[PDB]
Amino acid sequence: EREGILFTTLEKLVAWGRSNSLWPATFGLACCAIEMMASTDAQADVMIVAGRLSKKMAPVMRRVWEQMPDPKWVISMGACASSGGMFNNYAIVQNVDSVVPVDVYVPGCPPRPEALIYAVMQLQKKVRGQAYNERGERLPPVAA
Amino acid sequence: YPDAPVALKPRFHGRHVLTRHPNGLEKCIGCSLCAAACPAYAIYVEPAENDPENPVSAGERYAKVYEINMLRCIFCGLCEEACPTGAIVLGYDFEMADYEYSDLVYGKEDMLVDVVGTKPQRREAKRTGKPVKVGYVVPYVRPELEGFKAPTEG
Amino acid sequence: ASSERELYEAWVELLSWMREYAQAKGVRFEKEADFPDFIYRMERPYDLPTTIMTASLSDGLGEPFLLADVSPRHAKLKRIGLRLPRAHIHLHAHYEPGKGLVTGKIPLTKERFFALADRAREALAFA
Amino acid sequence: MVRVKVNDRIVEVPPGTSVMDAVFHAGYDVPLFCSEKHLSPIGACRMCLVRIGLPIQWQPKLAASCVTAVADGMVVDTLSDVVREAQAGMVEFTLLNHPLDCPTCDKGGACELQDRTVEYGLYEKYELPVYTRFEFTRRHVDKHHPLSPFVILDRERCIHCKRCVRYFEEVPGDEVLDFIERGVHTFIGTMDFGLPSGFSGNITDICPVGALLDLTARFRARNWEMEETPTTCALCPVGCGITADTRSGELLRIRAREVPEVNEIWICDAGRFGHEWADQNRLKTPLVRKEGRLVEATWEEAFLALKEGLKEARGEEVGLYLAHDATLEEGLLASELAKALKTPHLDFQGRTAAPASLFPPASLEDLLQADFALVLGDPTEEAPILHLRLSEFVRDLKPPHRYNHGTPFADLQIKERMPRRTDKMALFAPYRAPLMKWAAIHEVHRPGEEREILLALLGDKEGSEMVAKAKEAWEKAKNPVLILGAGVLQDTVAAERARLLAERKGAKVLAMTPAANARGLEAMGVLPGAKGASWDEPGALYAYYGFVPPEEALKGKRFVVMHLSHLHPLAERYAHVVLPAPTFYEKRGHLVNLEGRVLPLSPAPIENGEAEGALQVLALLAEALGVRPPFRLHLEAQKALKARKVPEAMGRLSFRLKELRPKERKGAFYLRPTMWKAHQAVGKAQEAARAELWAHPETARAEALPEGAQVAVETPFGRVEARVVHREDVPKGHLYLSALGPAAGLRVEGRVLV
Amino acid sequence: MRLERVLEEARAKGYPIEDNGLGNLWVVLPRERFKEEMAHYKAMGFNFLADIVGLDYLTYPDPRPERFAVVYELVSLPGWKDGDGSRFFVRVYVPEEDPRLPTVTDLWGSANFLEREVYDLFGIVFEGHPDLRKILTPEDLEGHPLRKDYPLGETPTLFREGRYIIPAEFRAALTGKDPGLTFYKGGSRKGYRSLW
Ligand code: SF4
Ligand code: SF4
Ligand code: SF4
Ligand code: SF4
Ligand code: SF4
Ligand code: SF4
Ligand code: FES
Ligand SMILES: [Ca+2]
Ligand SMILES: [Mg+2]
Ligand SMILES: [Mg+2]
Ligand SMILES: [Mg+2]
Repeated sequence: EREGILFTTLEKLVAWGRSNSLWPATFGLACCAIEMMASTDAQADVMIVAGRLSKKMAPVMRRVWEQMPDPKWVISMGACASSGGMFNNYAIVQNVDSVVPVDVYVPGCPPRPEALIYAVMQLQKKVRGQAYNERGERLPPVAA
Repeated sequence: YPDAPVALKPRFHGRHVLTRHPNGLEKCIGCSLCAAACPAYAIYVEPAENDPENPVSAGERYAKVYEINMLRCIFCGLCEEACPTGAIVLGYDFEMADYEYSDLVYGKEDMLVDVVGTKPQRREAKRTGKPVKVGYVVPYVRPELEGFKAPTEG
Repeated sequence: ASSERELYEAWVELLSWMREYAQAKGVRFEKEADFPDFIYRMERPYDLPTTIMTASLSDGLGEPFLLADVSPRHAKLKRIGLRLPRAHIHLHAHYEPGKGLVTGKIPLTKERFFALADRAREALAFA
Repeated sequence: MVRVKVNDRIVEVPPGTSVMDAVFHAGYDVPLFCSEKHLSPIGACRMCLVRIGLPIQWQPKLAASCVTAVADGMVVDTLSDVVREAQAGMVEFTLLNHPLDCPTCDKGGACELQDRTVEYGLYEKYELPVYTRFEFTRRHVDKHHPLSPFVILDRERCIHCKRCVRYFEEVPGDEVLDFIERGVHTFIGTMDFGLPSGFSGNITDICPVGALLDLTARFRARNWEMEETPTTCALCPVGCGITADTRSGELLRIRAREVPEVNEIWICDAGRFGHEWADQNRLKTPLVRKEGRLVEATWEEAFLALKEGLKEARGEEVGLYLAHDATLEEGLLASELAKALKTPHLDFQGRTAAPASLFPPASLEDLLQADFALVLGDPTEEAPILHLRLSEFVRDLKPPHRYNHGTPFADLQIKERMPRRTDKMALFAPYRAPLMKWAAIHEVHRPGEEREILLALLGDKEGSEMVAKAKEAWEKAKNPVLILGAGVLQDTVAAERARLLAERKGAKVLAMTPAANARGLEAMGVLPGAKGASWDEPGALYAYYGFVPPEEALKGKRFVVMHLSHLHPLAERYAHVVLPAPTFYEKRGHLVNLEGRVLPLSPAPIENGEAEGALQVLALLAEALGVRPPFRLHLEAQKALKARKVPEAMGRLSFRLKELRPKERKGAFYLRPTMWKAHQAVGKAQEAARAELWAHPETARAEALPEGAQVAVETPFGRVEARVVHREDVPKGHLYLSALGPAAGLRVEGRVLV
Repeated sequence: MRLERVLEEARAKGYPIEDNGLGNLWVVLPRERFKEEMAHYKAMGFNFLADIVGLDYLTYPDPRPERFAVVYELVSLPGWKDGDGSRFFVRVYVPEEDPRLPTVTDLWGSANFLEREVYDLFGIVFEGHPDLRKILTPEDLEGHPLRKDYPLGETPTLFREGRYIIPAEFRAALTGKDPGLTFYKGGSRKGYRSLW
């Protein structure tokens, strides 16, 4: 019954559930950390990565991510997390995805507070299993 | 406050727009000079020869491929500054997070002036049949963004 | 004066003749260059009737037997220019008030023009 | 040596030195348009003006440094307000009538004018700065006009630096471009339409601006956006020096890399404009035969299907056959493999009847210092850049002194319009050869009929008046050189007598072989054993091929492996395993020059697909047949070359070889050595690498062959289509076929179907 | 003031005074005389040690004494005892094949972290520093990043259709020892400065 209307219509709800029960665990680094403390001011699933992820700091974010409830989502905030950004060199991980599965990327440097709002609003339509890619496919509610 | 539109200033650094002249030709003559000044190596330009009978732009040279990797971009406008035509100009759209990395490289058709909204915004308004709402307002649209139709009751 | 405006009004007309002849004698008309003051006009205003500064009548091999230019907007001593390439013949047409497009003193008509271009086609044309 | 003081710096320098190269040798510097390397220096652009004292008595006017010889104890001022003020005025005068297309101009950031303008322009006289004083209508004229399928002229852009016209007369010697009306109305133009010279592309690199531009690559990318790859051309034996320009795994442009020791800064047209084939249709996946057809497989499904076809194989029926451009490494391995694997079926696609290593390689610089040139064959077609040397040679131009900045920008040695000597060369080629112009002693013979001319020159028979005139000059010759190519190297009889002529006299040789690395592959022992199975003779039963062979050498065979880079029709119908290989533009390794030099081959960032080098693929064929290969990657293969004692890059490897494997030549068709290779016939080089059949107007029309008509021609090397040509310089009864391969200089049975 | 007594001394004893017109001036001490004469400076009244910069000249167009060099910056804070506000740089070149250079941790406390960084990013040792441990680069980084012969390590930036860019092969910008895209460079492209 894994793919039978019973179980199906069920997880549809559970998903729609943990959709509005999203508890954000910001993991700020540099300049992006400051822009987000301008959006939060006005046991966690969903961590937000804001800034340049250093290669020294990389293994740390891994642990923090692992030890986490199992239904989870990673948001990649700004240019430095989403890819190497403008720092295309040794010191910096070129895309946080290199270390943890990302569910949503948000451009900007740093992206406006209200952008990060759309970022999560999107992560919503995604855990609902109601979001598609440019290729017209349906996206899996969670990276794993 | 995704219920009350964000008021941004006229100089604001948003999603690049590629403008046209009155005539309807594009302003861009594929010179790859924007790409040149860019600190991030975020612009790729392939040039093509205009067809005299059916012209893209006023030169002998237009831009066959134009592509900006927004995940690399920093929004410095260094590009709009390098441009000799006034083609590439940062715009107002900011609502533009998305799911697959390679879905974040915009294209010519993604940044022309006539286009309202960002990839996500227009893609969702596709499978939905509900017109696009931009989450902002501005006092006025810059002299530079001639043509750009934006929600600016001010 | 406003003669500057009326000059371009004639520059388009010359172009029209050229395009006419080109299809009528079945020979290549070619846009040779657009005004730089238009490609680099950024947000600046622009109201000249077209965008073509250098126009030509080329042949089978693409070599020009007739050339035509008109001075850019922001340029001094403005005139339109007819040049028959290899035969050292240059021409300078200005615009007189109440008279027309003149070459010093002679009216540069559609008639007189066609003569020049035919004469030039028969002679200069390589193929 | 003369003691000159440039600015504050004093410098030694030989007597025949320009004040320009004087000032550049010192460190300092100056504007620079009209003047070029290896071109006659003139003072036309008038930008290199300097101030001169010959005390402290300063001369009253400024001197063009490019056409002024240094006097002893001279003083050169390049910094004074007087100079700069002038310099910035010369910039100003140039840009006066210039176009304004910079952004939209293929002359990217690689534009001498652009650059110099910002280097010396806009004087700082000591309020808003005045960018442009000129405010009138500019020089509108002919624009964006293709001269050829390869070149596009922009008359507006031209700044009249006399470079191109100057180059055409001097270097190749084909006056196909020149100035037209006078004064401010003057422009560049042609009446020779085609742009007929086989060295036309070089103007593209000399032109200081974007008037003359390589059209093969119009509007691909900006100059800084290219990924330049310094390598060597392996289309022919001269082994020039190019730089391959790419962007996103595709081949954009070919320019010449400066390498004085060999091609100076010049490159021939087939090498520069024939590159669109490596870009395009390509084998990317290994194919293996299933149902009498080929299908997509893996190196897995391939390495297995390959063990299968070789399981019941005797280690003597194994035939190793390299391409004419196999790297020095690819050949060392094919030797060792065929060594351990006891076999005599080891040959290379180009290999000639007579080992090119028969004759002592002569420095390309020795030709300049020689006294006479005895030439058999057409240096233009066989080894193109030799034509550009013989040009220098013929003018008594001898190697320039080298300065701190390298090759002089202003050699007072090269005078403009130098009168050429007709008494320094002799030419003997089966047709009205291009260079027969600079050789008074010139005669047209019949194909393979050189075996007799050679006997004559030695002194054992009588020859035509000319042949005797020649023999006479060679005797009196103090230090001549001997240039020879096709029929000479492709005929045991003749070639042998040749070696003699130049063995008695203490003279070196240039062998224009039909295989690019012939001289190097021979040096690795990549010639067949006593057996006999050679690159065109079907003897093997199980064999490897690094090229497409004649149809007759595959038939009846049991197992065939084709290591191609494109899928040939012959291979898809006769082959059992097809493995994807890289062009030469994308190989790493070394080569051996026609002059015995060794040049580096770098790998361009082009789209290799899922292809692997013959370096690797060979070792895979070594396992499938027993003993493991001694070579793996390139890093290690290099030690095995350093073990044979082959000198490093740029050095020369002495290696002579005494032995010759003859063959009877069935005179019906002559395969005429040509510049363009046959696999280049793509895109723009579509007609310039089309084959063509030559015949004498009588016999021509005597066998039903109109002037300009396409014609099916069948040959032991395959079925080509060609346009026929009337040429009176062609012996009656014989038909010259444009041999666009290393199959050049052969005599072959063939017919023409209707 | 207190710097005059410095220059009047170096002049006397073979120390080269380096001077750009812009407002800084160096004094290059040899290897050995550095340790001691550097202490001489503290006593003279030099309390503050503003910075300490490592320089690798490998890819520099003109030749220099030895491959590496370190610069120190000395000061007299103008809000303390009597301190005049003398400031300057002191530089020393350092062999490539022998990256050792005595510490000044005896004299200045700021020199601690600062010396550590010069050692992390360039391979320069400091004889007697409390603990020469990596400061900035991750623990398992092989080698010394800020020196010329250590790659920046760039990734090709990516777009659609397998169109990619290699920053290294892309930069229109020149590197000083770089010849340029045309034959040669000269005039303002070998250096430019206005005359105020
Ligand atoms: S993306 Fe921009 S704002 Fe965010 S950490 Fe990087 S540099 Fe700072
Ligand atoms: S905004 Fe800056 S980072 Fe983005 S494309 Fe323009 S120049 Fe590059
Ligand atoms: S700088 Fe302007 S005109 Fe040039 S390619 Fe970029 S957008 Fe197009
Ligand atoms: S030739 Fe040089 S100066 Fe003239 S438009 Fe082209 S790049 Fe600019
Ligand atoms: S076309 Fe080029 S090489 Fe020829 S004269 Fe003009 S600028 Fe010089
Ligand atoms: S002469 Fe030979 S090596 Fe030189 S460019 Fe031409 S084909 Fe290539
Ligand atoms: S005059 Fe043109 S370089 Fe000397
Ligand atoms: Ca034309
Ligand atoms: Mg054209
Ligand atoms: Mg190509
Ligand atoms: Mg170390």
